[PDB]
Amino acid sequence: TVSMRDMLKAGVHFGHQTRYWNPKMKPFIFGARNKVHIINLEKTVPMFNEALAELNKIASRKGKILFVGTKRAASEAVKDAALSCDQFFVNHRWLGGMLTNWKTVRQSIKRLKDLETQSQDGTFDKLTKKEALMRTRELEKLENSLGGIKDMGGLPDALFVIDADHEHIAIKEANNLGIPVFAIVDTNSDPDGVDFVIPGNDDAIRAVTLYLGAVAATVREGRSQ
Amino acid sequence: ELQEKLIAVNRVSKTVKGGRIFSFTALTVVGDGNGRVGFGYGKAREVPAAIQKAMEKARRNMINVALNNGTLQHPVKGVHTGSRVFMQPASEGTGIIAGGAMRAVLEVAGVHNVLAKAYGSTNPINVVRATIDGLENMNSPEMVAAKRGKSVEEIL
Amino acid sequence: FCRFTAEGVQEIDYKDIATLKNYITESGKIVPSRITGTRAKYQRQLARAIKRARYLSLLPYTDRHQ
Amino acid sequence: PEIGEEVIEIKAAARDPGSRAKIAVKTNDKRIDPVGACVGMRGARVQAVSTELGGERIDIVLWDDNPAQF
Amino acid sequence: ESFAQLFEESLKEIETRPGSIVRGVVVAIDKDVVLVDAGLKSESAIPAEQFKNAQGELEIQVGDEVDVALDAVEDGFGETLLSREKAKRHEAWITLEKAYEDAETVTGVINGKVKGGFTVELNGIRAFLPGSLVDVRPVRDTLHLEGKELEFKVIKLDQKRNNVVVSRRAVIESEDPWVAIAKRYPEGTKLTGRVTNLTDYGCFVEIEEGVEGLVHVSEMDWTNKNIHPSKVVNVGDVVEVMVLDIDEERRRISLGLKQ
Amino acid sequence: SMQDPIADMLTRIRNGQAANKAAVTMPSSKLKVAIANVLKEEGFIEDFKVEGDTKPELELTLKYFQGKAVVESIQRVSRPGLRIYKRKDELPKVMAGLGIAVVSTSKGVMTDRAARQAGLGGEIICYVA
Amino acid sequence: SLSTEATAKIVSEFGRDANDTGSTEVQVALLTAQINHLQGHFAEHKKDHHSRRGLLRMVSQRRKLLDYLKRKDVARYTQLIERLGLRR
Amino acid sequence: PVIKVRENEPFDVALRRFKRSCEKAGVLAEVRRREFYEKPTTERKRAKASAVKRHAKKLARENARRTRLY
RNA sequence: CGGCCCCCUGGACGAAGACUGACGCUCAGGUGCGAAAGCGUGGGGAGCAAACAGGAUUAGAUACCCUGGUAGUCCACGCCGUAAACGAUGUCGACUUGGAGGUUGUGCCCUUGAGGCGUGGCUUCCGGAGCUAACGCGUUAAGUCGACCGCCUGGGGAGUAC
Repeated sequence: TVSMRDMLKAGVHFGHQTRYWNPKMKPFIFGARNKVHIINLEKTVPMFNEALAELNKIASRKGKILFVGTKRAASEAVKDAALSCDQFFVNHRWLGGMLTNWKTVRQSIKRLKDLETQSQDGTFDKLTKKEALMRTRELEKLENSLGGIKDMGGLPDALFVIDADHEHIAIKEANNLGIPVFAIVDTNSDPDGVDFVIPGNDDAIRAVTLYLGAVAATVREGRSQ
Repeated sequence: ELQEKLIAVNRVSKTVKGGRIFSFTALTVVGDGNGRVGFGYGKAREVPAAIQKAMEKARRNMINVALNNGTLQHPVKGVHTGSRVFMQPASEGTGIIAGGAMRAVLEVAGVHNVLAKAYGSTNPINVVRATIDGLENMNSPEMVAAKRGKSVEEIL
Repeated sequence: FCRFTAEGVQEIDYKDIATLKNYITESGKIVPSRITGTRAKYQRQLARAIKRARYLSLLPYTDRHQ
Repeated sequence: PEIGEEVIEIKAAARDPGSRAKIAVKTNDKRIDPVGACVGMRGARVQAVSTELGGERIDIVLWDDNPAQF
Repeated sequence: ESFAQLFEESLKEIETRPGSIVRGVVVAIDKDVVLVDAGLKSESAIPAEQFKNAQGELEIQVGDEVDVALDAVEDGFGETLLSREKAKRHEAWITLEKAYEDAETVTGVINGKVKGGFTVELNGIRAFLPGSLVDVRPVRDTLHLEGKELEFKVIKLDQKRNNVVVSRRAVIESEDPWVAIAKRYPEGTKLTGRVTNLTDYGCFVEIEEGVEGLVHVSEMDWTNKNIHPSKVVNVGDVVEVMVLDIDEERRRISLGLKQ
Repeated sequence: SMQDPIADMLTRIRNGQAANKAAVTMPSSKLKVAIANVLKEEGFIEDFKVEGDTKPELELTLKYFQGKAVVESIQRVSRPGLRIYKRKDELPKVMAGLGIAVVSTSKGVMTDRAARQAGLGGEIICYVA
Repeated sequence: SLSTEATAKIVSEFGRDANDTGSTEVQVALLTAQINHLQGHFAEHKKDHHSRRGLLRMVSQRRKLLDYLKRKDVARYTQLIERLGLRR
Repeated sequence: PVIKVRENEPFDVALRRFKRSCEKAGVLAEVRRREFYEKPTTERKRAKASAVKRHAKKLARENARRTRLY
């Protein structure tokens, strides 16, 4: 669906410096221009399409998608994309064992909900100022962490990740749980943990946006179906 | 339908300012009497808790094994960290000729006829690990036939 | 930025007292190549030549000695 | 717990309370054995629902993929 | 298909290495970091101190375009060398334009001579100049109004070093570094030099023809030991330093900053 | 010094499988070719291709099923330090026949099962599984 | 080492083509000439053990070549030692 | 480190120069090191030990910088 | 193995070509070389310094510290033949992802510049798979194999007794 010209314009083909490459990305690299690795788009696009198809399949069966990106460059965008297809996301630090130790994080979610209810529906106010502040601070803290996965449901059927090496913790969790993984894999990263590798520029903002928008669309399409 | 055997329970210590804090390790294994096997290793202050953990873990991280009707599909060597294990399919009825921890895992796996000696170290935790490893690699005629791209009869 | 590379000198000459001076300390010591940007190969030669010069009293052993 | 943990993917529950209660469940590829966890040690938790609201023929199916396997 | 190749070279054909093509659109502003995207791998972490003009306040909102510089890639993550340098290219071009008509017409105030030559200012940057240029004649504009702005007329430049001497006055009037290193030598010829890297013992101001200054840590200030040069001056900034010593042999011009 | 080329050939195969190399090249020899042919016959490699006239290079094309390598284990049995000869009755079974044991007979190189059918023993080159 | 001119002179003498420079006979001659040459050197500097090591290496290598020659072609082998006068 | 006071030169400035000269000359260190005989092993030991510290300083720390502290 | 110079001399490595044509590998015995100390004869002897003396310290101090100080350290020729003689890692050969250096060649490239693109040798560090009890090693392997050799078989007794 996504045209190759479009990716190139975004700046997908660009990779990391050669000295940081991970040899497991050798198949996906095209060349090394100016001492920087270039991702072979010819091998990119079909993989990307294949992934997109797979996601659409998942959405069709009412699958729960989880969008993981914490670069803090592409944190805003990923949140935006997840909302667009009303899916849940983790734009901030991945809590270690968020999925594996779900039963515990389940509690943290529950706490978050209560705080939110207290803040808004309670309209209770007349709470001690320092106490109130602490509650507010806590609420903010949880929201920052688990906001995306508060109204997402529970454990996700699939896991989209914006940077494998950066989010390897998430990747590992998904592998332990066996959740299919759809990662944007930059040249430095390791693709082994990934099920549907997407060789691409994790780093650049435009490219990340390009990545998300397609994903958002295909998900919505799957939902409509 | 799952049967569970606690192989060994061992008390382990951790020295702290006051004195020694004791704990217990429970090494358990579970299987369906068919391919599916999985060992669990739990640790806790009280033995019953520890064993329960082991059962809990064992129930996850199961593993499948291709089993010729009663026994293994071919001689298989399996090693881990000290225990290097040899185990060999054997005629119907011969029973499980195997020693110690290696005995237990085979039983839950549903192997009823094996000849198996456990060379090297015999530390329960590793030896069971080896057996799993050995059983794991063990390939069935169908698998290889697929692997090499041939019919089973071609392989006989 | 080794001068000798641009000159491509097959060998440094101890006779070349000016050039050696260009690498002898005002106190009479020998320069690290870091400071010069002299390649190490030429550096060893430079040191050797400076020693040779010192022997002919073309260069002093130390600013102080007399 | 695993479903009280949003793990055991439970979609529909096409069951007839007071007789048979067969229901399939998936998992987001976490290798947790949804039916196994729903059953337990020799139907430990299965017996609970069996004599829960009344003698019901509760059943669990290992959901594979899409509607064809359903 | 070959679309990727033809485009690949097309994108090669429509971008250059130095900071030349004003391509980077400011997409995010937050003090004290600006950032753009010039079609590189990654977005630049720009200081705000390359992009405030002559009075301290910022000038360019989102959608504005300045090239930055390149030829150094990926110090681990990110991409650029700063656009302040780009502007240096523009200053050189206008200076070269003088050659065409043998007269660059600018507005220059050379108030006083740091190294025997009054310092002449271009709207943004400030330069160091030779002694004879500061006036065409011995007018010696110390008797002129302080910072009078008449013009800039080039008498002397080193043509490699950024040292340009302007005749702000009289409108009517109109290996390599190390053999002859005696120009800034005598004792205290001041220089305007950009610091490169502070090694926790020094600051490495070095601007004149591939040389190296050390000022390290002892002067740097009017405090001796508790200074830590990174706290006291800058990174990448043109400063007051003077020679204070030349070893044309030991190629270590030990500049100073307490002057 | 190179003392066993056959062992070398096998090793190249073993490592090449380990490193997921598509193809493995090595100096050819008549014996090696025979072995390679056997492996292709038994399906342990996709194809081998000798190339060159003066000093030809045998090039094997390794096989991977479901990601993991096809040749699980490959050992020399006979080796210059210690030769192994088996009579048709004593011919081994690798993996109880799931594997194959390359055996050189009077009638050319063949898998043990073939040799057993042929009814003649010989030098046992290597085990494959 | 052996002076360039000397080597060529030996090469021409023993090598058939005088360009060959690889003939077993030629190599031996080269080793022999050098060996004899050093005999003067070490007679003077008895303690120069490092160099003597190289000499022995030459000796050993010479021995092997002769042995190689011997099994391959006796007559040449006989003729050669006679030329060089090697006791064996 | 011969030094001659320049004309009209303040005494302290000259002195400061002299210390600077001695540092550059590195005399004190040299005297210190030569004060007692250092067995060659000890010397080799120190040199190698010193080098190792430099390398560890240069690299391992640089990698750490990649990650923020708070 | 380290100031500089000359004479004799070993080896290594790179470029192309030309040549011989398996001449290779390893190696029990055997032979040689083998730090430091030590021994002999004869020289030499500044500093340093076992021994030793004295002064201190200390309960004592046959030491640490201080003041002296002989063998030796130095030279020649012999002998000794051992060191944590260590990478505690036999040698030779092949194969298996990378990164950052150092050092020393060499091809091409407008060296349009200190550059660009390679291609070898040796070498330091980090590290992937794999291996390992772990520690770690990790293309210089402790990975994957092959040839040969040496060596190991509880601790002490003892590398001691005969």
